[PDB]
Amino acid sequence: VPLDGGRFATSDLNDLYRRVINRNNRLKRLLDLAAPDIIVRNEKRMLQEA
Amino acid sequence: EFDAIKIALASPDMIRSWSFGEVKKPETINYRTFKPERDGLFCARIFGPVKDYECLCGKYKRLKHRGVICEKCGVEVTQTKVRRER
Amino acid sequence: TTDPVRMYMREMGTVELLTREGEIDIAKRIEDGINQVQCSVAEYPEAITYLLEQYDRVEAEEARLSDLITGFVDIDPELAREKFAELRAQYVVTRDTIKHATAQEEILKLSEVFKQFRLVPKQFDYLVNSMRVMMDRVRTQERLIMKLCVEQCKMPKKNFITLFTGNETSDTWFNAAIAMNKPWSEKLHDVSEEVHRALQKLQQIEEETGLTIEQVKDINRRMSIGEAKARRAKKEMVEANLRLVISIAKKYTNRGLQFLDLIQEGNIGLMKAVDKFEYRRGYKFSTYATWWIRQAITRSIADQARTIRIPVHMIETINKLNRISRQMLQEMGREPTPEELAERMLMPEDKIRKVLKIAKEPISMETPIGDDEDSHLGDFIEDTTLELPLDSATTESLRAATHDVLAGLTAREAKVLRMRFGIDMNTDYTLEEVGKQFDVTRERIRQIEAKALRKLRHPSRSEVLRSFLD
Amino acid sequence: TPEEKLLRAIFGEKASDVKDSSLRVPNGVSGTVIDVQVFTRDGVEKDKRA
Ligand SMILES: CCC[C@@H](C)[C@H]1CC[C@H]2[C@@H]3[C@H](O)C[C@@H]4C[C@H](O)CC[C@]4(C)[C@H]3C[C@H](O)[C@]12C
Ligand SMILES: CCC[C@@H](C)[C@H]1CC[C@H]2[C@@H]3[C@H](O)C[C@@H]4C[C@H](O)CC[C@]4(C)[C@H]3C[C@H](O)[C@]12C
Ligand SMILES: [Zn+2]
Repeated sequence: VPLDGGRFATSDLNDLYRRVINRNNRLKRLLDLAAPDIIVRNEKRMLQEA
Repeated sequence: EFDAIKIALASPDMIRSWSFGEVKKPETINYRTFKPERDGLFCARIFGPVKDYECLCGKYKRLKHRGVICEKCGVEVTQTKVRRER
Repeated sequence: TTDPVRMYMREMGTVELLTREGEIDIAKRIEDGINQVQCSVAEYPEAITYLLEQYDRVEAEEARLSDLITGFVDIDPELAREKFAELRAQYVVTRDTIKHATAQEEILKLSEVFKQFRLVPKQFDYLVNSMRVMMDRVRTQERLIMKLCVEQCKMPKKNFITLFTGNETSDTWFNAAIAMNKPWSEKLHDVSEEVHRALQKLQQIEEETGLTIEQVKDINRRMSIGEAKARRAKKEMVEANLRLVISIAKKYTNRGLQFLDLIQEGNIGLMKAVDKFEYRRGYKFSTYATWWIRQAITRSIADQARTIRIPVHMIETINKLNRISRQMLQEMGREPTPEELAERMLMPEDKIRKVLKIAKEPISMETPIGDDEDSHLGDFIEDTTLELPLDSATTESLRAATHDVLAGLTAREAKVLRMRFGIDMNTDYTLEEVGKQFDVTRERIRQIEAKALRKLRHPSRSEVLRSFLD
Repeated sequence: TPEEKLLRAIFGEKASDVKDSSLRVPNGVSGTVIDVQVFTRDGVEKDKRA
């Protein structure tokens, strides 16, 4: 929602959701570079945490 | 209207049945125009229109077009309260 | 432990840092692998034709000369044009001389001269992908044939090795084998149509290639060896540079993006450097890597950090404004004002106002404002899209009043007014359509509408309606 | 709405194009004004009262 003075107020869920999408996207990207499995495993752990 | 409430696990197919579209980008709204983005968390094409009976572009703006999907936007022209249940 | 960062540190710390010679040998392995793959692909006469087609299409001014090709292994359009003409001449003289023993040397010379050229990474990737797609289609055909002739008929693999291998082109190894007096041969009859069509497609593809399919398999295997070697060399290079990347990531820790996200973005940047690094320039690897790593981390912060995404150029403008404001605060004294900041910068000073007006991060709706009954900021924000119940009651009352007033008037004028607006009907119409249903010539409808408006204008005919008016 | 149009056409009343967002004394309070002070931005006209 927009507050007075050109400043917004948001829910925490938005934040959390964004995290997921970001990491998820990165994973889909990383698998297209055939990256070394260490990096993909780290990204999957981060996605699970998100 | 009902007589019981049933709870259970949700299949991937059921979760896809609920949804009205896939959220692809992590964006929310524009920083200049303050309008929802194309596939962000706040998106008109997925979660419905942002004003009562009018597309996002502004082409259709009356209930004489109720229920039509805009050709240029994809935003259905309906009540904005539908953005609270999709 | 439970921290993902702890586990990443553990799994990363086990590999030792490469020395100068180590890095050099890894780089030379990469170069050797890519050279192997390049030579392997050079033996495909089906890509030179596509390159010629692209060159001709560009000669039709469909694109730039330079963009099509990243130069040659030698700078001016005249020399490139001469080399293209020579390539075309060699190609035509080799193709028109298939008639077998002598054509092989001509093809070898064509490949040798072609190897002097260099291709853009994107076009080379496209050619490799097309060749891989063709190989995949051929292999899928072969696997379908094997499945149809083995699982359905239990055909021994020895017979397939003896028959299919050697010719691979004609249909003899199947049609003639049908008469081997074996149960699999007799069972093949039901699946003979599918096998025949698959063999027809195989013959067509083999004719397209114009080379022995065994040579194709050998080329694919050598290319696979080169690809595996290149990927293993890259993987070996990556780890020491991972330990490098963690420090760059440290230097950006608290910027709204989590530590591990920064590390992962840095890891994509190290991978980008590796593939684009060279030992010829003789520049220690860390120097080349660090720039790409930092660039990737900065763009990641520009994209992911904010909830309301701000473009990169605007982010740069904001950061420059902050730097100049810091300098002016330290030097001038109290604080720079937008006018003073605009002067120190170079902008119309109305852009500076907008940049200062770009909203900071949104306030969380759970911020504990309440300080009583654990009330939060979200409990104080109202819903402004709702209609007050008095407004709805007034809307209904106005609807009733208008219904009554129109009922007061006669029928034809009542419906003319009703249809002229959307009263009680979803759709709206204008004079033209209204004339259609009342069999009128668009005049006597405007006159009727004016008459009805005049009549409703009359006092003591419409007073509650005037009351509804503010 | 399709009815406010009819009323406007009958009485020819026009639209506003500006709201009435003004400061007014909260209900139930009755005092006297003892002081008014105006703060204008550095680029504003400074009307007569200021
Ligand atoms: C400090 C005790 C809790 C609570 C009273 C504090 C904590 C943070 C404060 C908000 C933000 O700071 C700034 C916001 C935007 C404007 O700047 C002024 C309004 C704004 C919503 C503030 C209202 C209130 O003051 C808050 C909620
Ligand atoms: C404990 C009582 C605190 C109360 C005096 C003050 C302190 C900060 C004020 C809120 C903030 O301005 C943010 C919002 C601004 C918008 O206009 C909508 C109202 C909004 C929630 C404000 C209502 C109220 O005015 C608040 C809670
Ligand atoms: Zn539209």
